[PDB]
Amino acid sequence: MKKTKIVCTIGPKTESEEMLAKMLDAGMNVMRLNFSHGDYAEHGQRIQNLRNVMSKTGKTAAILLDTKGPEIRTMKLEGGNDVSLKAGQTFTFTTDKSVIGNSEMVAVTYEGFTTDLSVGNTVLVDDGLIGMEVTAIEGNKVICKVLNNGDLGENKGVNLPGVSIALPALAEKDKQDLIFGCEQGVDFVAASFIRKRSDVIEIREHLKAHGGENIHIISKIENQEGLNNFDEILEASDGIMVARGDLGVEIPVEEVIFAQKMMIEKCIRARKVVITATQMLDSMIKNPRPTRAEAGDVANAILDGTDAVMLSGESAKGKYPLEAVSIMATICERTDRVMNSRLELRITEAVCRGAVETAEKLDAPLIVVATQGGKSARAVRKYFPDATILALTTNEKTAHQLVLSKGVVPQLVKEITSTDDFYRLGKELALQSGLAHKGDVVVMVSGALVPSGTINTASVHVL
Amino acid sequence: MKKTKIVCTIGPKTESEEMLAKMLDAGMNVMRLNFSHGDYAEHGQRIQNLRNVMSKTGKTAAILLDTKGPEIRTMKLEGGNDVSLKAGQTFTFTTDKSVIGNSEMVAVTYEGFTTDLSVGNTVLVDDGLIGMEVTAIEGNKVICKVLNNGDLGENKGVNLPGVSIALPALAEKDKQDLIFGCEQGVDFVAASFIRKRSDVIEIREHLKAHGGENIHIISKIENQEGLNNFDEILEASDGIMVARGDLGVEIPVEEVIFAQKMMIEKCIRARKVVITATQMLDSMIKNPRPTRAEAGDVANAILDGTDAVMLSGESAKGKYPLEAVSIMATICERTDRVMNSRLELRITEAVCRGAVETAEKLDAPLIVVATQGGKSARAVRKYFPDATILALTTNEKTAHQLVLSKGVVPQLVKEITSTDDFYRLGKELALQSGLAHKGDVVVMVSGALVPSGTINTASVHVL
Amino acid sequence: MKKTKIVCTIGPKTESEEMLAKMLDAGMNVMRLNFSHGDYAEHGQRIQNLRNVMSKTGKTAAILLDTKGPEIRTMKLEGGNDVSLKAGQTFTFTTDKSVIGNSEMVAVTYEGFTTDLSVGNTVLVDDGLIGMEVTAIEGNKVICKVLNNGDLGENKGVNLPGVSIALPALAEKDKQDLIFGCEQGVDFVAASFIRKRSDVIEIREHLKAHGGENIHIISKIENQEGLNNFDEILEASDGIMVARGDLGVEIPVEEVIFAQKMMIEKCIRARKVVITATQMLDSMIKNPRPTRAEAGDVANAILDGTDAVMLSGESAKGKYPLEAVSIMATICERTDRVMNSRLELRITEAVCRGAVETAEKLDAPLIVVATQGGKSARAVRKYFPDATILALTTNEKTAHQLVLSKGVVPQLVKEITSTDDFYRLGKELALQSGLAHKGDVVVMVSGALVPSGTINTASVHVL
Amino acid sequence: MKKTKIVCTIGPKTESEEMLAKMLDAGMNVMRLNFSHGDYAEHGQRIQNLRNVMSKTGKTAAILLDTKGPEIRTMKLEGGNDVSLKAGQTFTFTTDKSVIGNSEMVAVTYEGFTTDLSVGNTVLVDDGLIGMEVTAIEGNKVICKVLNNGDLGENKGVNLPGVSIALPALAEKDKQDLIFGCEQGVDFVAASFIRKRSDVIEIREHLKAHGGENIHIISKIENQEGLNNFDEILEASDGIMVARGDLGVEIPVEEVIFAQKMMIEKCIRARKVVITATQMLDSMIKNPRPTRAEAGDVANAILDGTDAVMLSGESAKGKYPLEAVSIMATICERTDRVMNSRLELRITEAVCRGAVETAEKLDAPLIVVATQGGKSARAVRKYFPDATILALTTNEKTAHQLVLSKGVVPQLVKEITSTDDFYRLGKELALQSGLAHKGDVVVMVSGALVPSGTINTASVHVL
Repeated sequence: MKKTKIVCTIGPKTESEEMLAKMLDAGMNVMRLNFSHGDYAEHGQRIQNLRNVMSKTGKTAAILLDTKGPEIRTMKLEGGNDVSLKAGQTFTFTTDKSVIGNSEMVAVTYEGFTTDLSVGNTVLVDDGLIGMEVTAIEGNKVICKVLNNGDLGENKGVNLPGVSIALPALAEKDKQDLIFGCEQGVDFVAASFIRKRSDVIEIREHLKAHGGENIHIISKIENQEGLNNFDEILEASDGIMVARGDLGVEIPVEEVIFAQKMMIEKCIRARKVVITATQMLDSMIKNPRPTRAEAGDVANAILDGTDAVMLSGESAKGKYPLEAVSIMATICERTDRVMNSRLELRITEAVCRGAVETAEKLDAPLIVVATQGGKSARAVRKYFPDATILALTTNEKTAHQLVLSKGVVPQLVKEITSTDDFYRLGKELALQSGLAHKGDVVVMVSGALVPSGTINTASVHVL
Repeated sequence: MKKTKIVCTIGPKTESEEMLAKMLDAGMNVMRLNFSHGDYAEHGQRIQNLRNVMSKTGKTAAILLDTKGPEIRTMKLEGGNDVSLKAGQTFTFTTDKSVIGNSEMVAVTYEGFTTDLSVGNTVLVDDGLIGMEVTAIEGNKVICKVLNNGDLGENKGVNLPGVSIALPALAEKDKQDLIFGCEQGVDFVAASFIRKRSDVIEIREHLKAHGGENIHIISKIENQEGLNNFDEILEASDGIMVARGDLGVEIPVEEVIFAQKMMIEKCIRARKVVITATQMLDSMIKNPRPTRAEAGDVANAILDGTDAVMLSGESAKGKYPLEAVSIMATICERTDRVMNSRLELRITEAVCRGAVETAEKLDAPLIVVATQGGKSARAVRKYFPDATILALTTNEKTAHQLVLSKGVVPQLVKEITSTDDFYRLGKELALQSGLAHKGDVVVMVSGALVPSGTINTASVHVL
Repeated sequence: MKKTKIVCTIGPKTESEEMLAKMLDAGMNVMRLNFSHGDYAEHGQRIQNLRNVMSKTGKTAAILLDTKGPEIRTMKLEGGNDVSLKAGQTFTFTTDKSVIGNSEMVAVTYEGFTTDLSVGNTVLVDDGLIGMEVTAIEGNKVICKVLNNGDLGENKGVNLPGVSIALPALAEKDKQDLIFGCEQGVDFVAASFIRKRSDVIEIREHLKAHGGENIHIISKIENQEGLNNFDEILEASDGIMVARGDLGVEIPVEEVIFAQKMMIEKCIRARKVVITATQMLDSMIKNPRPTRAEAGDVANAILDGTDAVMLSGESAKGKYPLEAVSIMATICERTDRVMNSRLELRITEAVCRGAVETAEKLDAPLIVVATQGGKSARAVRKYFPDATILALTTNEKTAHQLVLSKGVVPQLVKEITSTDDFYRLGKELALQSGLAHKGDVVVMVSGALVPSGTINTASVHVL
Repeated sequence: MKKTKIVCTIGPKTESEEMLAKMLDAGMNVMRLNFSHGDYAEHGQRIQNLRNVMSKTGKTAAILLDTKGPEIRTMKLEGGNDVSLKAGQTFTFTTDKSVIGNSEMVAVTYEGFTTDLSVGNTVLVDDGLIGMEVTAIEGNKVICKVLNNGDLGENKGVNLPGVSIALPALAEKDKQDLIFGCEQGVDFVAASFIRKRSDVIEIREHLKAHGGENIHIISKIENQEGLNNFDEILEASDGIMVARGDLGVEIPVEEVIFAQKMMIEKCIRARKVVITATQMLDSMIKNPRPTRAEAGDVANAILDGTDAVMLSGESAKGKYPLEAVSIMATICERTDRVMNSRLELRITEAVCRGAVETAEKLDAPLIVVATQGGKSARAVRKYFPDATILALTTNEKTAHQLVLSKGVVPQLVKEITSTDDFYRLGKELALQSGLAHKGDVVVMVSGALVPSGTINTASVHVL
């Protein structure tokens, strides 16, 4: 079966226990809650429904909370009517939130709009529909030249390519949503619009103050500043979400593919999970089959080395959610099938790399790893083993979180008290899992006489 | 500058000499004539305009004739009105060309429709818009069950996934178009819907009977039968066009990416040019910028190893042809920039592989190759050299055809009569080309005391 | 310190406890008792003296009993006077032991002399001093033509190059000497003139009949038949002694070097100990320093990969025994210093090869191995690790025997009852041994949940 | 056939044309004239006889003149009688040449004996037979303590281990012998006791002053100072002779093997010929077969990579000269047979390394090299090609000198005027040589459009 993991955004058409059970059957591994919409009762019910399905079926899934994040948006227009902007005309943005807009001026929600912009910068409105060039800044106004014809509606997103925007790391709504995440015991938080290390630290401190210190932070990289600061963002985060659609509006289009490839590569080296998201199978919101191009896009992200792929509207509100998951899983299995190990100085990396190499040389279908916080399992996954990884842990949070790592099957166990006990138990559970059978070789990895989080032992057993 | 070559379909908005000159400036290397449309005067004028621009500017380009090919199409409907087909209804195709269609039956243009199909086969209509399952075949009728709702218009294409269709290799119109190609001295013919070796042989014999034995045949692989017979098709052809859009309708969608990757890989090994085509930058027919996904699709085809990428409607009839070529070239240069050589038993391969390796070890910016029919230049290109390839030939047809090979700069010369003369002339032309300068190392490859088409000499010179 | 081990033949000048202690100080690892001479009281006293020194100093050494073996020798001559044989003359050997020899005929000790020889065979007398060609065999006579001038003395050795000699595997005296060796608890038996597998088996069955089932048999390869049957001899033996001087008389002289190299390499591959012996430092029987040629010969044997080197007359009866051992150790250390690991499918070899590689990648000075019969320690030594091997065993005989393996330090312990206990103890003993210090990395190898003799675990610890 | 070349010292028993022809038949490649003995008429006659044999048989050989060199020797003793010196006694050397020696004092031939020695230095007499330690130096006396018992004869050699001796590079007799060598057109001069760069330069300037600028200088490395200065000596020389016997007296005995190995490896890297000499087959001066130890020593020198091996007394004055040469050739062929190429930034090394690799990948039995001074042929030999090297040259001296390089067959030709002419001629000569046959692949190496001594072309041809 596939190794790549599937994140599904859950919404009205997929929130019932019946639908969720069918989603898991088709290959869903992680439920994404998009807090751009819905209230707390709605999201809490979805969590309840999934956990009901999990306990009834004994299947394991993880829950990811995806924040709305801070934004720059235009505001209202006279009579609520769209206005037609003409290439070459003058157009003005104002930070005065009380102003109602027309064909010459509109208000924006961000007070720092005048401060952060410079003459010559580009202002993009409505997912890049309309481009403008700043010609002057005076008082609370940014005067611009419209670069292309377009119709401006109300409440449209604004992008400032290449600008360092002094928006807070968290909207006030985001802060309450994170408390809800701690209350609900979510496994991951995907933090929107991460631009710098200090953004991640604030989210870390906020989660810690509400008992969520074990919740993993997935930073969403969406603009050039986040790209420039990627190394420090990754270091402070537990993982990364590559938001291709936002990057497509924020950086030169020919760069987006290499931003994805390099971010995936760096996450792999850092033993941190990476999700490829947005613009995956969007056409399946309306159609029962994806496009050739969409299928290729998904497969190339897997070949790039992503841990997981994500469905958005096509699983949350679209008309063919089950078809989308199913064809996603089919693409995953077809692509995982043809990938090879990557066997390219620390004790943990020496032992994990050697264990994968030993497994391949002995045709081992399974690597068994003892792990407390999941690091051990991710250190083996780094080398793209042909073998499946059976991760044994006493930590429920770790067991849920490892559901997102490529090719990892987590298993919650009663604590193992010695290295020999780990070999005895792992052999039994290897057989019980159906992932290996009598006579198969399995490689077992653990830490002996060391603090948690260090791997220093590799062991080969016949079942 | 980029190494990947760009094929541009030329049409009304790009056929003037002024536009063509701007197309070349932006990165166009090969003009495609799509004989699905236009008459002979129209295509002949485009050839004349390009050759005018070539002689005036001294720039080199190639001309590719892309055949319409044989087809299966539905026919007319009552009153010319679309009809609404309902999932589950019975629907019948008839080979009786005299029948006017309605919501229950329509005629098809192919007499063998009844012969080639079987109960259980899938019939796709209008680029897969409507799917049907054959339930019975009687006389001149194929009775089907409609699988999904759809509106059937007139004269729509029909696809039969996984069926071996006994259509001729060439439509009658194709045969006359090939004579026109010989009359005009085109450099390539892209042959539509190639399914088996004998299809290529017929085209070869037809071209030979009209003085076109030196025209290279690019076989378009569009369905499962062509995939199954790919090895023999490639062997008989001079190159391959990967028609992704057609494959998307003809084979399981998760397979299309690997059909592309494997066909490119095999062409590379066979020293035969490969073009990746269709569904590249289609959105630019209407928009001045492509989508993030389109840009990624193009770049991944380059990383796969394609020689060339192709523009269709976006350069022929679209509103932003120059923008499309320019961003295509930008993607090409950005992607070529980060690719590495591939240095993985015949004398020619031993010498060409060694020459590339020597060039890389000595930081040679240029490999100079003496070639008669172009094979030598393509044998060096096989290893993806960092260095540019300067191909010297007395053969005008070869000089034009090498314009399509990745990273090859062709140069027509007066015949060289000895190996030492080749070193003297190549050094001078190396400097004149501006591709290398005084003090640079260049590696020079040629055949000494051997029949044309064998490479057995490698030589290193300082300019 | 050196890794190559030194076998010293002990005699009158080196048998006292005082001399033995200084021999160990200078680098002696194994005492060889040459049972060609000395009676049981003398050899028993030497064994007692070594064990006294071992108990007093806490040093570990092994005891090797070297059998005389079967021989063919000429007999006596008239008046005990030498005779001069002439090239081309007729000379006859007779199996009649009652015959007194002269310049025309002499007796030999072996009844099968007539049976095993053929017309055309070469008969060599006195370490090849005199060659003869069989011209006829009649009754108890072998008639020969003398091939070269020489002086024949009494009681000279006879060699039959390329002939299969049907001598018994054991002389009658050898059988009693082996029983004495079992009584005394020797660690190795070196069996002279091993020609075939059955010779090794016969010695094994004799030892088993007198409680010597754990004594390792080192087969001495001395002639062409042993070379021809080497693979089966090695398989049946525990180790090999390369007797270069004897081979130099039995096979073409240009082949001896490659016979030594081939045999050493095969022993390494089989994880079986090999000794290089004879014509090592013979000149030091009379001189206090060896020859340039001798020193080079020894060093090249070490570079070939021998486990051990052996002193014969120069440590047993010569005038400079301590100088011989000391310069030998100097050669060993000087040559071992510049040798590298050899890292090249069984579980044991996969784990042991990986453990050596891990040790080298982490600059581990020490590999700790748990072993019962020594196989595990010898499996690590196979890869010529930079690190010293500390072999922990509960088996006293194994501890002695491992003294002969290159780069192994054995240590007798109280049995370890678990894998974690093995790591705790090995770390302590690593520090106690002085072979590693606080902060050093050590790699520990053992078998977990497997029968003795299987290695399936590798573990990395910081001291 | 062997690739390693054989230098034979010619003397009374091997000087006739008849013997020389049989010496060449048996494997001799180079004649060494040891000018320690013989007068000019004798050496001139030997040169004449070899050239007669060469012209009659068409075989190619080289002539090497080996200088006596400077020495320190003791002088005469009272009554010409040996004296016995006692360990611990006082013994004095005096530079007063008029003094007649006895058991307490003897004269030496070198005035600088007092200057170059220091209190604590070791004085060795008679190939290290007797060691003495300087205790004081006063006037023309070196007072020593005898370190070991020994018998002092007259006119014995003196060695000063680790001392820089200020002897002139050339004895007065050496200067005349070198002029004679220039007059006679010898191909090599072997310069004895080279200690430093300036010694090589002095010999060079003498040869240049008498028309010997093309004679190659082989520096004999014989003591520690030469070892210390080896890199600069090699740089200044054309080749090296490793004098193992002399080094065995001057440096620690365990170091001699690695001094030989290091020096051979460095010569290979520098593309300069190396000879292994002294203590090769000395026992064959009296015996018709060598010792096991001698044969092994020679073979290990070949495996180390020496170009040539040298016979001294055993071919010049011994009783079995032809047997010595023959068994030497047998050892050479037996050892060369099992050696492999060594394929490891200049243009010459890139092209030559690639040519060897191409030859091996294509099973080419022959590499043809165009060379003026021999550098090109020696640059190919550096990689130990399986193929034989056919070196085409117009230079008679180069043709002779290349006889000493491993695996090179030189061939004198009429000048080639182009690269294509070189391929035509080399193919013909490849076939004429019997080293390759119809259908074989040959690789041809030369310089095109470059000054002599640059190699920049590699070419592959089928015969």
